Amino acid sequence: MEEDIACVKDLVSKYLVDNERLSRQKLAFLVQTEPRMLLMEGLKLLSLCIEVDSCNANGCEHNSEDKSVERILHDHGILTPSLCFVVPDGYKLTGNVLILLECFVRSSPANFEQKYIEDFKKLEQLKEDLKSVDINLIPLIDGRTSFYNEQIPDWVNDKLRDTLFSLLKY
Ligand SMILES: [Mg+2]
Ligand SMILES: [Mg+2]
Repeated sequence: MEEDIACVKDLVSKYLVDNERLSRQKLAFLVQTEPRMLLMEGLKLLSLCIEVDSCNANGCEHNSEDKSVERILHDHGILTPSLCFVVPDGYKLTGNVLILLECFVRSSPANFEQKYIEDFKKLEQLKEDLKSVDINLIPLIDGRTSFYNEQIPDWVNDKLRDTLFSLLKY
């Protein structure tokens, strides 16, 4: 067990990052001593890895500060009307074109389909209001079927997950 905890911490500690958000999430994981907390913070780390991958792949800034769409636009210099409250995973403003990105994982096709529609509708509900201030929205929905990512190798991903779940048991 102490050996297993040392293993997953060794695996994660070697994951090199370039931003305060992923750095902070590593710290959150590496200080935990209780299995449920190690599991929760480890799984949260993998989820952030997926967001960062999705942002990189789609040319978006990662929304690491949980900005709403109003804040995203304001930070760029743009005033908004009243909007539904939406905190996307990534964004990019190029001229008057705003990309908003949401990513998720669903391993079952029916669930994938439903979640895809839910996330699409969450962003689409912004379109008309954004158009009223001459912003054209492109909603990007990056649905995945797994937690495999380009941030850590798949074998590390599996080993980390397998070992964290095994710690809940003793
Ligand atoms: Mg999010
Ligand atoms: Mg998401």
